Amino acid sequence: RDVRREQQEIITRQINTAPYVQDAMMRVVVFAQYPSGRYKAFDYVFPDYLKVFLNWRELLEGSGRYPMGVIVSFNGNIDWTRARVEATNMHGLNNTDWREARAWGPHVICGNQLRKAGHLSRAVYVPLDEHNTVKVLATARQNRFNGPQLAQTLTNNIVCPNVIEFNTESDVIDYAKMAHIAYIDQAGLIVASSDAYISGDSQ
Amino acid sequence: RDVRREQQEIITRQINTAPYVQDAMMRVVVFAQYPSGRYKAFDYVFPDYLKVFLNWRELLEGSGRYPMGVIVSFNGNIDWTRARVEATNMHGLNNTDWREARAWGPHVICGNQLRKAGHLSRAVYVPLDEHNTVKVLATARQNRFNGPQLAQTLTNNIVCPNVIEFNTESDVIDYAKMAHIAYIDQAGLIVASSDAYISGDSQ
Amino acid sequence: RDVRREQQEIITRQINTAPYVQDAMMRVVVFAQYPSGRYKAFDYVFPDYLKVFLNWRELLEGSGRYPMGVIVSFNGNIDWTRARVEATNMHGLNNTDWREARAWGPHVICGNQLRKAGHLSRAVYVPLDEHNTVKVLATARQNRFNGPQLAQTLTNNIVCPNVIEFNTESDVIDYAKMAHIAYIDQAGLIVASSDAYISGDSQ
Repeated sequence: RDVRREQQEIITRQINTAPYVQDAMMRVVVFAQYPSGRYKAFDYVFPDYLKVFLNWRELLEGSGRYPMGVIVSFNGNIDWTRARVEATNMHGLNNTDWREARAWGPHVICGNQLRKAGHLSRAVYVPLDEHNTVKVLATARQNRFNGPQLAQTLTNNIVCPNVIEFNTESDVIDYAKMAHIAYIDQAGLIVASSDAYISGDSQ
Repeated sequence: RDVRREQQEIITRQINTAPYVQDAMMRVVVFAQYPSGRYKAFDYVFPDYLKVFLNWRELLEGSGRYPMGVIVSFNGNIDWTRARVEATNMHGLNNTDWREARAWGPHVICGNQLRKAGHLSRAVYVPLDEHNTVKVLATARQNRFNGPQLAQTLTNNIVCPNVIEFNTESDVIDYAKMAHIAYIDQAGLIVASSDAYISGDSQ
Repeated sequence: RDVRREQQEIITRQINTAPYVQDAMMRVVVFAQYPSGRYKAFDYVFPDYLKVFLNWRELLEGSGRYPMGVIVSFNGNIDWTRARVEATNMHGLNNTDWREARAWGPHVICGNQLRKAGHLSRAVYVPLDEHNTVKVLATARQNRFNGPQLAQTLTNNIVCPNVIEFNTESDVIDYAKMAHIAYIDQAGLIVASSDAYISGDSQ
């Protein structure tokens, strides 16, 4: 009877389900917070996998200040059992002595450290101190990494980075809402999500 | 009898055939055209595959102007059935809503949209508007992407980018001729090619 | 009896052996030497493989001078049979004519051209002239590149680059000693190494 409603329901479902298709895009954003109240975002869209290393100079604010921390926003059909973040030293090392450092540290940020912001999204806050660097790994949920599919995955995976400067958190927040990505505001509230709702937050 | 001629013929053939050897170099160039009449070239040489994303700030002219469009020049033993280009939005997305965007769009630039500039070369003009971004994919013609060869291909593939600024199209044109790469001049003529001719354009 | 000594011996061994674990970090550094007496270092840490192309503008000193040459320092569980360096032209080509250029040149720098600086380290000096570019390849000693392991290797390999400016060679030298990496001083002496010694250079 109410096919107008049914169609809108299917559209909502479609939006929530499209990211699970094999060549769907994923979106990871690293929001850097500065004492000034300003933010800088490193926004990555990618279809298969993302490996990020933000060096200490990239993390600096225009004024030259280092960030208090980052909000790392994971969005899409990401394998949550392998999604991870760690704050390394100025050299990108998780042990001061490189001879005993590894690809990832024994206390890498993962598991339930990533907060649920919807079925499509996780977010985590990571405090930083001076000269810290940031590493992020996100991979598509399995396999495109097996045997013959690995070839297409390698050549198909074009990571598209953007760096965005925000004057205030309000700008970050509205950016996140309109980009449909998880964000955690300064009070710790989840104020943006990838999940589409047919009536918004009506309940 | 005329072995001097035969040898020159073999040299011509060798030049035209060398790019088809498995570890041969390929060359893709993105020529950005600005209203000023100036051009900027993103010149990539690579042995196996190339994935390019040019962000909106990279595409800007020194003055700060955005390009009218790009000429994408494909050269070498490229798989023409998979070679492609697309103009994405400022975020590198082919759908404004990332949740319904994909690795490549439903109308990606490919097939006979790429103009033949010789057996070794294709070229295509792509008009751009403000904040557009550019994505290019080029892969070596099959397999180096199969099973055990994929390992060497991954580690062997060092993409060597150069960014070159030109004052006038004449500079672009002579650059393309001497670099043996396809280029399409402002009148739409193919004025450069990778194909070697023993007597030049003598017919 | 002397378990204090034994433990220190095991610690020394552990430091020397840790880099051979499958997810251990490797470290490659390209030290650029300028006529000014200043140096610039491109310092890479990575777990699986490293592909480097330093373009001519990256190689320039702040003043705008080109380097006299580079010291390439290889450290870790590197496959010394495949480790290599070459100085290409401004375009990253090992043949002026790209149609006859290849992934690596017929006289690529490898084998015993790399000087032994310990069981963990090799180093080589490479003179450069204006507009030369530099290519480096280093891979973990086998296999993580075979079949099903290639997937993890691809996603696990986050290369962490740092660019460091030094005022004098003395600064470079002490940097190399404290970073436990091979370096060859201006007299040609090996003055730094990754190898840990329980009593230092006491013999």
